[PDB]
Amino acid sequence: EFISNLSMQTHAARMRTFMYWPSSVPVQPEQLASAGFYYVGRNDDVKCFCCDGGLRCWESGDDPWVEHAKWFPRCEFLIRMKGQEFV
Ligand SMILES: CN[C@@H](C)C(=O)N[C@H](C(=O)N1CCC[C@H]1c1nc(C(=O)c2ccc(F)cc2)cs1)C1CCCCC1
Ligand SMILES: [Zn+2]
Repeated sequence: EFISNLSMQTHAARMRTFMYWPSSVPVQPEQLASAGFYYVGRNDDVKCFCCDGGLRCWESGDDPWVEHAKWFPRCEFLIRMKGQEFV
């Protein structure tokens, strides 16, 4: 129910934070932002606007939605978008 970062509630706002995303990181800002993540501005650290979970060390082939569900399966934004079955 409760949203940790209301300023990062829209995907456009989240996508804006990836302005200085390192291009050597092999995961795309558009998929990070769509999966609820915004960039904290250092290294490849991101957080989810809803559950406040953090993820780093993004690997080639990582799916932000799958990684979101692996580590933060009770995130209400995750469940709302992808369904309880996905988690
Ligand atoms: C391989 N695929 C990627 C997506 C993945 O699974 N990574 C994992 C991950 O990130 N995990 C696991 C759950 C918590 C979160 C972390 N959180 C932290 C922060 O300290 C932190 C603090 C603030 C932030 F904004 C971001 C992060 C450090 S480990 C780890 C996989 C092993 C190697 C280390 C990273
Ligand atoms: Zn979340």
